[PDB]
Amino acid sequence: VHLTPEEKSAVTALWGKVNVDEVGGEALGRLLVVYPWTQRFFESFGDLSTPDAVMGNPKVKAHGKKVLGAFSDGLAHLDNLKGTFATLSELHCDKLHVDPENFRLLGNVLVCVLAHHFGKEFTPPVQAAYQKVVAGVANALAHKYH
Amino acid sequence: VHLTPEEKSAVTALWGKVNVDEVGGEALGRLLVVYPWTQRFFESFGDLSTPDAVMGNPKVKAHGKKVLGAFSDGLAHLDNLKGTFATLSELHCDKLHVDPENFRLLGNVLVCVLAHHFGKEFTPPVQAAYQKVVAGVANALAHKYH
Amino acid sequence: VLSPADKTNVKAAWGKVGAHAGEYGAEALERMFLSFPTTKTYFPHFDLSHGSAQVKGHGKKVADALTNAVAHVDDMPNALSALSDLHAHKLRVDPVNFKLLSHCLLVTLAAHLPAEFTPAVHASLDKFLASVSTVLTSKYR
Amino acid sequence: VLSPADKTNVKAAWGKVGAHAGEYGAEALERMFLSFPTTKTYFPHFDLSHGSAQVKGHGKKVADALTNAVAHVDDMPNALSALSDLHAHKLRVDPVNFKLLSHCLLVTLAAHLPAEFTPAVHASLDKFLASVSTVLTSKYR
Ligand code: HEM
Ligand code: HEM
Ligand code: HEM
Ligand code: HEM
Repeated sequence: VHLTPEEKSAVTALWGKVNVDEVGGEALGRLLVVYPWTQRFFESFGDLSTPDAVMGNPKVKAHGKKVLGAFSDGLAHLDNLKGTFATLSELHCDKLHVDPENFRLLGNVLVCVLAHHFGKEFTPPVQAAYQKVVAGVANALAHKYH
Repeated sequence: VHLTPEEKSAVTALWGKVNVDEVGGEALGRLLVVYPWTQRFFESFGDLSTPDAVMGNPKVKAHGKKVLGAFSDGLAHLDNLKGTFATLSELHCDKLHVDPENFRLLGNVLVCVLAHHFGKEFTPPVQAAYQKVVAGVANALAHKYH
Repeated sequence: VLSPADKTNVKAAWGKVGAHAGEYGAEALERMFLSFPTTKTYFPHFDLSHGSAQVKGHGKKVADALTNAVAHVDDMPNALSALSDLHAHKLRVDPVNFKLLSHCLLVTLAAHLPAEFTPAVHASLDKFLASVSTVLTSKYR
Repeated sequence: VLSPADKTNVKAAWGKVGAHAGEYGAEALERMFLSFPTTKTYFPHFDLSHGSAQVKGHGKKVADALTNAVAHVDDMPNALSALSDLHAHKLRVDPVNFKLLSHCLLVTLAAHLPAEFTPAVHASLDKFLASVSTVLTSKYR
């Protein structure tokens, strides 16, 4: 994850704007709605049976917020994504046994969510930069499998 | 790529037996036959139109042999798969732009080929060890994309 | 496989896209090429810069096929079978690249229709884009 | 989509597998579980050790469904549709795991039939295993 001054300019300018209150619950909800086998990991959480149930679940919007944290984290330490994510990688790999592919899918729904939210400002060059980052994180989370 | 003494015992015992003359051309041929979009990278090579053409191509059996080299290489340096594969990763990533997924697929056809060749000796514990390695290499080749 | 709901949703979202589907396709291609540089290798002849005329041109054609699929969603194999031979048979298109483009298509649609890009509809559009992709690679599989 | 050649090949390879398909299934499951530990999470109730009786038991059932598919290869959606609801609808099976098991099935078949595991047949078996997998996850897609 190397990022040019301009990519970094495109990522951090955008991310400051981001409603860290809601977007994190949008991403997670949409992940559980669009790719339903992931609900297997949140059967607790609760009423997940219809798209409306999922999006109005206190517990979905609360956790998604935790998840965006780890994401603002990585933005900080792009030079060192692995050390940053090492305890989470242990968690998702060894304790949960989440297939790494779903790290990708979350990355991509998060990018849809930033597209939905920012519209025209989420230009192709700004999407390209975010996919690099998203791939960076997914790769970091996955490390404990390697 | 960490490997236990027993996994390592299972990988190196097997690999000594391996007909490095032929297996490398079996893997590559089968990759081009089973997943035909990969032929796009070897349209030179020649008559690739039928499974028989592909398997009797001097150029397929010659290159596959190069490829098994890199593989015996990695077996040497499991502690350091990235440094070992760094110039090849540049090659396959930046020059060729091969999708990393096909690094996986090759890894897996190579494991089929070792199954075909060794039969009963390629027990589940020995396959498990080889998938670790195969994933190690694929991950190494892919690094220049990260 | 697509439910009766997903059909309604795809037609709803499509109609809304309207006479802009050409432009949307060009944009989704542009996103792909920038975000996933590996896809570029298949287009050695195009000029892939921003305002490229071959990218606009190709974006309409992509858009026109997806509209045929939608209008024929209950018979996509017949509708699209010619294009499957093209993609899965002549150009030898790595199937991973159908994922990347479906992704960029969704991003483009989310960038354009904030009212209609709801979760249920994002789910339907994913499914419909996965459907089309299963048919375009079927000669493979 | 499967050609007339692939059908012949699958039936050829299958017949050869014979009354050992039960055992082959148990072995392909055992390979999966060892090689891909992440798949284990779906079987919290089984004892996954080597000679497990629930693994043999389950290996026959996997083998029996694949035999139904083969005998009904021109109508796999109907044949398998019940099992699609099971897998794609109740147990919520991550679709990536269909790949891993198809892979282990091929390895098991290569380990057992060195005469009939030729390239053309490996190609057909891949396709047939990709076919079955598209139907088992279709509720998803
Ligand atoms: C793309 C990367 C993702 C990130 C950044 C990430 C981040 C996190 C964070 C912040 C936590 C909280 C850990 C803590 O409380 O200290 C967590 C927990 C969790 N994640 Fe993820 N995660 C990711 C993807 C996923 C996926 C794809 C799944 C599964 C479908 C998943 C399943 C879980 C579950 C079940 C927990 C709860 C663990 C517990 O409470 O014991 N995560 N993740
Ligand atoms: C799983 C890992 C793989 C390994 C170990 C590997 C190894 C190698 C090696 C040893 C070479 C020769 C480099 C040299 O001459 O110094 C090479 C070249 C090549 N590989 Fe791979 N490779 C891998 C996968 C693939 C895949 C999946 C494709 C594409 C479908 C591919 C396409 C090429 C091509 C076209 C060349 C020729 C480059 C040239 O001559 O200019 N390789 N690879
Ligand atoms: C959503 C699925 C896709 C649809 C709807 C689609 C549709 C089309 C159509 C409508 C054409 C023109 C057909 C003709 O005039 O004969 C075309 C050509 C082609 N497509 Fe696609 N395509 C898709 C995905 C892809 C992807 C994933 C790639 C690979 C990165 C690809 C590479 C090409 C190539 C190389 C050609 C010929 C372009 C040229 O050389 O002028 N397509 N596509
Ligand atoms: C080649 C595709 C597969 C076929 C042929 C298949 C077929 C079957 C069959 C025949 C049953 C028993 C059905 C019944 O008695 O109602 C079963 C159950 C099940 N399968 Fe599969 N399956 C496949 C792949 C998978 C994979 C990839 C996983 C996930 C790792 C999976 C997880 C399970 C689970 C959890 C159940 C219930 C087991 C239990 O709790 O007792 N299956 N499968």
